[PDB]
Amino acid sequence: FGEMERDCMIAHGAAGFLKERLMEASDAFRVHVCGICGLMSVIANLKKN
Amino acid sequence: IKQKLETQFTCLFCNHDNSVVCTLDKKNSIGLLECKKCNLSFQAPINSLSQPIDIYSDWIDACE
Amino acid sequence: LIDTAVKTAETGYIQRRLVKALEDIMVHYDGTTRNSLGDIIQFLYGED
Amino acid sequence: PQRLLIPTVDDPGIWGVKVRLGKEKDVVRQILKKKLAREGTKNPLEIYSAFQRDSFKGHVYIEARKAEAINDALKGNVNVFSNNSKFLVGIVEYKDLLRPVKLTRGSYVRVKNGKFKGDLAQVDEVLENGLEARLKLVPRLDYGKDLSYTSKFRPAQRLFSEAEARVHEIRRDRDGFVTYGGEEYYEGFLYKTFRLQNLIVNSINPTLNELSLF
Amino acid sequence: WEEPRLILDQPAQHDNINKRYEIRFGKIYLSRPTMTEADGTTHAMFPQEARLRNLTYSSPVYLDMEKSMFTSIDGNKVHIGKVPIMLRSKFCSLRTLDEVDLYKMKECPYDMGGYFVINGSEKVLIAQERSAANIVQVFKKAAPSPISHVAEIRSALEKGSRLISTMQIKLYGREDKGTGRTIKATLPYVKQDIPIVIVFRALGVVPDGEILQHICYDENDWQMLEMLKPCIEEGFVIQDKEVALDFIGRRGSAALGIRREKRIQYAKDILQKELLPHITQEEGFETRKTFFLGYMVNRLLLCALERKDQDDRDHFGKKRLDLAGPLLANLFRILFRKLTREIYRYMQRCIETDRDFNLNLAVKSTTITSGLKYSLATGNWGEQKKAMSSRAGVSQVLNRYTYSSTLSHLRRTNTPIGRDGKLAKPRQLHNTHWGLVCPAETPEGQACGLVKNLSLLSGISIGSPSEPIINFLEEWGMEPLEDYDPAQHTKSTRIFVNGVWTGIHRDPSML
Amino acid sequence: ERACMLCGIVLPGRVFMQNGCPNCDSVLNLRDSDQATVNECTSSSFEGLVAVGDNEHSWVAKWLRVDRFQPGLYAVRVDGRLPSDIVAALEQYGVYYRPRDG
Amino acid sequence: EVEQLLQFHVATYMDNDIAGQPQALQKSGRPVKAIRARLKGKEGRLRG
RNA sequence: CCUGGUGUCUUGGGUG
DNA sequence: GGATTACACCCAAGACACCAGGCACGAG
DNA sequence: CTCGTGCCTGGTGTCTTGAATCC
Ligand SMILES: [Zn+2]
Ligand SMILES: [Zn+2]
Ligand SMILES: [Zn+2]
Repeated sequence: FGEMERDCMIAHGAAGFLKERLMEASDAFRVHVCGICGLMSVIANLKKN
Repeated sequence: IKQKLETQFTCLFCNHDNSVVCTLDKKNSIGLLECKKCNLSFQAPINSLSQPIDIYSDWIDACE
Repeated sequence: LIDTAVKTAETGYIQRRLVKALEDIMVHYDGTTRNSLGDIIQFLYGED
Repeated sequence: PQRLLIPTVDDPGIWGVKVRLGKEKDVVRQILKKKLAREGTKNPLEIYSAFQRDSFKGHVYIEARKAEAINDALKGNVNVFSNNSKFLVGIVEYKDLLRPVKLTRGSYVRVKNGKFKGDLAQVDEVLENGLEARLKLVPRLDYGKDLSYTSKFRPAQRLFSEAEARVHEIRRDRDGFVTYGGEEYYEGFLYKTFRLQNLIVNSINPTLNELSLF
Repeated sequence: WEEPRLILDQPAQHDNINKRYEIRFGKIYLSRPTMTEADGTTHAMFPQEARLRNLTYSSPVYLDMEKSMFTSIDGNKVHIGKVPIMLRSKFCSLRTLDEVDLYKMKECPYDMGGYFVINGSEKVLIAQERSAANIVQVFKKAAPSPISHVAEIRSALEKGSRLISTMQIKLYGREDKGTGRTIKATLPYVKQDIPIVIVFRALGVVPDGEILQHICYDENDWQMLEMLKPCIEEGFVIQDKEVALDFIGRRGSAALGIRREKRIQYAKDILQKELLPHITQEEGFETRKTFFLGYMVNRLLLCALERKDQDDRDHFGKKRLDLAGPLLANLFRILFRKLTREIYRYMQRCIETDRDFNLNLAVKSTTITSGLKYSLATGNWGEQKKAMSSRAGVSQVLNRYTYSSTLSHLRRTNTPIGRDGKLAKPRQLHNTHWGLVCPAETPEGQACGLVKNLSLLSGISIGSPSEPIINFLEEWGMEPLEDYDPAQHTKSTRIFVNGVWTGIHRDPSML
Repeated sequence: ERACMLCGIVLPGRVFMQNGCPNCDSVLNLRDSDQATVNECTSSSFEGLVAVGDNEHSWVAKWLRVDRFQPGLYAVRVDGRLPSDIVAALEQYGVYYRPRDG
Repeated sequence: EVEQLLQFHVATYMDNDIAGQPQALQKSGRPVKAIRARLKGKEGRLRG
């Protein structure tokens, strides 16, 4: 899904479709951030919560 | 107009490198080498085509 | 054959710069045409 | 006293010169040949000495009175960089250029060669002459299991077990001392001689595993 | 025989005893390709086995080497490597056999060869297009440049055929800009452009009147003479040979401080060799270079005077095709020097032991064998450590999809200009391609117009010695260059043999 | 190559066997020794190769205490020490051993 | 010489296209892929 | 008795 | 002095060197 | 049985000099 296909979906105004293609249908990832310093420096043990 | 140029030549006497300054006066066809360290001076004739390497060459032969 | 093969990349570069220049330009609900900074480019789209 | 031999302004100068890595000893050699060959001729090589320190890779130092002699010493030498890169050393830096510089029984060292490479060992004793040291080592043995070794295909470390050797594959020599496959094991440890140059005595860092064991 | 001897020396003081160690390379002998198993057994290798077992179809090469030992108080057939053999050539085991036995060797009689086998893969060499050597070309320069016309030549020897150096003559001064419109040249291994008159004087011809007699052969042409006017005055103060030669040496990339007593003698080498080496390199022949230099300046001004068009870079007569022969020689040359230095570096250690070296321990055949195999397998034309800057794609896997495709692939040519640089001139079908390369067959895409294919009746010159041609020209009336004067010879024709001006003849029509 | 522990000179080992040490052999007698003796007085392990061309006027030579010796190759550091029995014999000869091992 | 070499390695670790000096090379002979080169061009992190 | 990893960097030749 | 130079796709074809040290085998 | 030489494996470390237009 190259740069030129990205532009076509903008022209159609299909913003919802473009988001899904580039996330859920590919390499979607969850990260944690610190609300104070804004870095991805959070150490998250999910079973210990 | 005179040309005052710094060079990367080594003085034949004090051995300090990058301390020889060349003043080429083409209006009178007189070139001048100067040492920014030990303070010596050497004079030699220059043409219109000469460059700091031309008089510094003449200084090597004037010693030997 | 040379012309078609050469000048296709000339126009391909043209289209790429045009898209990046204009991609963020949107019609807003007041009829103005604006970019992402909210600068007004036209007070009414296409003047009509 | 060494303090009376310090250099003065009356002593020759010392220049450093950049040379091809690994070719420093060769350049020192070549300079000596040139010096000796020209002694007594009308064009002697006017250098006094030249040397190269291992700690100072890629450099040779040359002792003389005039810079021109340095250029003369190196002329045509294929191991020397042609750029006019020599540098002057200060008199106050001379002796440090010539600084020459452990191991005690009961201390630990790390082995540098063989299947025991990287292993911690106790220094048991050294040879009379002074070259190889007897080391006490946790063995890496198979009890002849697949006989009819390298450091990449060796065995895990485990104390020698003489009853296992008795069962599976051995000469008793003393209390707790066995010779097994021509190596000596005393109270479970290998005692084996290594060249001193084959052990590391400095800056050893015990590992987690070594703290657990020793 | 390009560098036929290795020489060492030590002035024994350890009763001085100069002991020169010398090694001389002699005759070359070739053997048919042989498979040597890990066993040690050998047999003749035929291609079908070589394809199947991913072997290289190559011949062992043996070289005579001779030792000699000068001592003054004051070998045999060593193996140097394997060379891949082109199938169906004279050194391939299939060249004989005859149709009956070809079928037994599993070889197809329609297979015409022309390719190599490297690790089981069939590799064909692609003809490389280059500009001719030893020819003068004049081009015009773009507007924002002080130069308006440039003459250029890349000089290359006849023996071997290999590149040496490149030389340029630039005409400065724009249209009514550039004031004094003088001419300076560019010399190999000299940092700055040197005016023409200075190099004329530096070769041994110093008074003005002789200089102009070497360039312009028409005393009436005042337009041409007016353009050489500023060149005389900007090089007037250099009035003799010695100060001319020293003016050169003070720029030629050397060290600082070689004094006038020797800086002349260093520049005399840069003039005798490297500058126009295709004419001659022996001493006492500077008359040929001075006469040739005048010809160049003459050609330069004809284009600047708009009496002759600038040269057309795409004219096919100014082009050459490097095929399998020349391409291998250039690669073999580079690798044989590499083998040579490893022998030299090995003697300096093995003679300090004062032990007779067994020769076979001082020739590592991996240098040539791995060198040729690697370059033929990847197409990277150079030493492996220098894979960039080297030319790529000279060797390619032979396309065997269909029979027609095999014929086309073996007759392909390549121009190595790039994909960088748009325009059209190297890509266009030029008029002079008629009958020499196909007007129809060219790839689509990025290579379009740069990769070409030889027409059906084309051939490529194998090369011929120029020496018999000289003998024929002098026998039928050609007059030497020392007998030539533009006042007496205001009408005779100049004669060139491989780009060097060698003589003049007054009646060319019969000749 | 080995280095003499007494004077620091660097020579091919066989030289120590053939001719003895050129600086030391008046007291060390390596010429007339066995290989065990040569190997106790000379070391295969040394560092800092020094070309001494002019012993008597070199500061480098004076620092290394080779200024009274012959021109040649010397080592800054020689590993090992002379055996105590040989040190004792040298001392009987009025020779004082100053170790060159650092 | 040793401090300048630490400066060198830290520089070509981030950018190995420094103008006016030779590139850091792998033992294979090809240039080291620095972080700057990871992000630029058609195949890098942003366009690719 | 559910989970289940096979390379990269180039170069060259091709397709629209 | 650098940076710019269409898009996507297919497939076949390749890979560190030298020196030193240690161990094993053969010959005296 | 001992010594020397050759081969293999592991560890550490580079260098003889030799495509064109624009801002
Ligand atoms: Zn935070
Ligand atoms: Zn001075
Ligand atoms: Zn001694």
